[PDB]
Amino acid sequence: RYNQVKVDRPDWHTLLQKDLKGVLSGKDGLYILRSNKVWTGGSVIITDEFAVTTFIGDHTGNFKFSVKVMTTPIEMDYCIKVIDTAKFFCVMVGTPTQRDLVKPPEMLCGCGALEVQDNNSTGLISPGNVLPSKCINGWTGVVTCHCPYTDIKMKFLENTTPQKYSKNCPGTYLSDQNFHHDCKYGSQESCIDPEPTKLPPETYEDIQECFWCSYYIKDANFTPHKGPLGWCRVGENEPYYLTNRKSCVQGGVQIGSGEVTCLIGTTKIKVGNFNETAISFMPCNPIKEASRGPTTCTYKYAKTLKNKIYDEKDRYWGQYMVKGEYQYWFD
Amino acid sequence: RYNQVKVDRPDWHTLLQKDLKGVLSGKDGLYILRSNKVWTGGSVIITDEFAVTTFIGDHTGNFKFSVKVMTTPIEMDYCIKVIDTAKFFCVMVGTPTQRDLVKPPEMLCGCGALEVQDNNSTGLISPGNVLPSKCINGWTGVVTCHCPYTDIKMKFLENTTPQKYSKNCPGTYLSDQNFHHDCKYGSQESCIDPEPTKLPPETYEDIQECFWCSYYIKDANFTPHKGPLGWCRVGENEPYYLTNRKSCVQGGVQIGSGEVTCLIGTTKIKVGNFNETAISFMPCNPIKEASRGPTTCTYKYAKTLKNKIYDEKDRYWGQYMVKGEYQYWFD
Ligand SMILES: *[C@@H]1O[C@H](CO)[C@@H](O[C@@H]2O[C@H](CO)[C@@H](O[C@@H]3O[C@H](CO[C@H]4O[C@H](CO)[C@@H](O)[C@H](O)[C@@H]4O)[C@@H](O)[C@H](O)[C@@H]3O)[C@H](O)[C@H]2NC(C)=O)[C@H](O)[C@H]1NC(C)=O
Ligand SMILES: *[C@@H]1O[C@H](CO)[C@@H](O[C@@H]2O[C@H](CO)[C@@H](O[C@@H]3O[C@H](CO[C@H]4O[C@H](CO)[C@@H](O)[C@H](O)[C@@H]4O)[C@@H](O)[C@H](O)[C@@H]3O)[C@H](O)[C@H]2NC(C)=O)[C@H](O)[C@H]1NC(C)=O
Ligand SMILES: *[C@@H]1O[C@H](CO)[C@@H](O[C@@H]2O[C@H](CO)[C@@H](O)[C@H](O)[C@H]2NC(C)=O)[C@H](O)[C@H]1NC(C)=O
Ligand SMILES: *[C@@H]1O[C@H](CO)[C@@H](O[C@@H]2O[C@H](CO)[C@@H](O)[C@H](O)[C@H]2NC(C)=O)[C@H](O)[C@H]1NC(C)=O
Repeated sequence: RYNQVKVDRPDWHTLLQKDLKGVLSGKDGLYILRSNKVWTGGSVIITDEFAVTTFIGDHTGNFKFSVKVMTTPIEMDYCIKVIDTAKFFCVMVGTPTQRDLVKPPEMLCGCGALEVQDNNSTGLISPGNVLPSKCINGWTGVVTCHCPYTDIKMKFLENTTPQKYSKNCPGTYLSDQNFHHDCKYGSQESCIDPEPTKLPPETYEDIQECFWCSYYIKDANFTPHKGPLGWCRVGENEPYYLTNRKSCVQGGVQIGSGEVTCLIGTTKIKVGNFNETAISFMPCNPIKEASRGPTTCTYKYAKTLKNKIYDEKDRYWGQYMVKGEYQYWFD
Repeated sequence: RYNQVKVDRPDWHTLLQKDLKGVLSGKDGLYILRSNKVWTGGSVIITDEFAVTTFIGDHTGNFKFSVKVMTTPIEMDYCIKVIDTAKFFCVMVGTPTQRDLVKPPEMLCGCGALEVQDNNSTGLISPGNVLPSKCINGWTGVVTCHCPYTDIKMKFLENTTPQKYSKNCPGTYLSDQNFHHDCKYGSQESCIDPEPTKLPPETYEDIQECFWCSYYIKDANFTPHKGPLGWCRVGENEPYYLTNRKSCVQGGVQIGSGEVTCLIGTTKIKVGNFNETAISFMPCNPIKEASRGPTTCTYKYAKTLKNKIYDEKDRYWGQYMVKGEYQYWFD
């Protein structure tokens, strides 16, 4: 139990008049620490690099405590010895040199700062006082504590084999839109080198909904474009996967936040002039407008951007019928 | 007078019973010719290489004649001598060695054929028996007669200096359309190397009527083409001069004998499809057609050839409005 000396608990009275210092009894033995006691009323606070213990003794000579932990110890319990008498009790339990753990427990090191030895140059464990409970999918090496004033080196976590996967800790990352990414040395809590997960080939017919250019495609119909594109969700209530990388600027036209409402399949979209003098084809299908009032000339028309022409040529004239900011198609 | 022996005329009776032969008395003297007489009734025909004389003597011993000329003689008269008596009369006068003459008189050479010596390789005087009265603008050299049986060489025409121009004989040629051409060694009768006469520069505004592609331009308006073109007449009742050489095939379109009537300025023309799949612009202005019956859509239209488009773009659509074999322009 990482203890060596028999534990004797003084009374509340002996605790007060006597001097107390924090100690570290292991297999090697007791290590003295520079402790300063504080007692005015019914409160006794011993402050140490390792921890801060508050002694509240209002009982019939009995004493109780609580501990604020500055640094977790390894393979040695943090006890309190009475100076000049054998009364030695043990307050803090301590923890082993935990090794080979994915999602390690948060181990504090206050006395000084941690030194990391990342094999494979993982650059995963951030430096400083604390070792967070960051999920560690793949990592190898040793993390050690240190303190300049007293050279105490404590091994918190050594990984020999890389345990890549944990049940509650994938090697994947999910964005806020459930966008599936793959982490080379990271998890959901902290992910190194995320690379989107590509959708499996030949399962495009299976996919239901896609997302692209700030617009959520409904039912994956995009008649003016090659199926599929963007981030696509297979089934429902599942994450999205990367399919086809297409720019949101087909020439000098931008999808979203635009002057001109049109259609990419069923989904209603807005389109705006990126380049004023860019001559390219509209990236969406047009909206029809019935102008047959009071047969006569019946045409259908759609609003269009400057120098931008929808793909449909007028049948009657075999030519792109445009005048002003409108395109027409006669019956 | 190219004669040497005193002229004595026999009676009609002496002429008949006696033998007669043709002679050539010059400065050198008399040359005998192989003559054969013919006498049945009142007709005496002496046949010679030089000439054929018919003697008709029904008078009181008087005799008269006429002469068919086979070969003109030079510097010696052709007389008839009576064989065995001194009676020698002279029938044909003869002609000198004419030289330096533009439009020389027609000189016959029957006995043989002419040999030409064209200096400057004119190739103007055609070979053979006759020397026509071809107008000779520029020529130098000698033309001589010859006869194989009897070697008589007679100089008909020697040119020393080239007399290029005669009052009734220009060095120009006029076509049936009064198309002015210029002859290097020819006249209107016979023209060598004709080269059209170009119209003087800067007198294009002055010219009235032009001719091009089987169509006579009236008043030299050709609005779809650069003024002027073809053969143009300055003033009136004057010849035409060569201005601008333009093909009658602007792409795959032919002026004249065509399906489609149109206009090159004021003149009405016909146009036909040279190349079925040639894509070029019409070479004429279109004809308008009022289709405003029972406001409404009013358009004007002109018939056009396959893949041929008139220059006028429709104003309303800024595009070449074509459907079938018709082009339209809306008001
Ligand atoms: C949309 O894209 C356009 C094309 O990229 C942007 O403007 C054009 O940009 C190109 C190159 O980026 C320029 O090309 C240069 O042209 C000059 C000659 O320019 C001048 O002369 C021409 C002919 O008269 C005239 O059209 C121009 O307006 C200039 O007056 C060359 O010397 C260079 O080497 C190079 O080839 C274009 O000139 C430029 N202008 C035009 C009208 O295309 C445009 O700015 C973009 N729009 C936005 C909002 O960014
Ligand atoms: C009017 O002019 C036209 C163009 O001069 C005449 O027909 C065309 O003539 C050109 C050359 O004289 C040919 O060019 C050759 O093309 C072949 C390839 O030909 C084949 O493949 C193409 C593409 O599919 C297809 O369009 C053709 O019809 C052929 O099936 C090359 O291998 C040669 O090296 C050369 O480049 C054209 O192919 C030919 N045809 C067409 C449709 O343009 C036409 O005949 C003229 N009209 C009259 C009445 O004379
Ligand atoms: C990190 O890199 C090493 C290679 O540099 C990977 O494999 C190790 O290779 C060395 C040299 O042969 C062996 O001694 C180690 O035992 C190997 N590690 C094993 C087998 O786990 C190693 O797999 C890499 N780690 C990660 C997480 O990618
Ligand atoms: C024909 O060609 C000659 C040149 O080969 C032209 O000029 C003659 O030149 C020779 C050589 O100097 C002179 O001896 C002649 O007297 C020149 N002829 C003249 C002066 O008439 C000649 O002009 C040409 N003729 C034509 C009709 O073009």
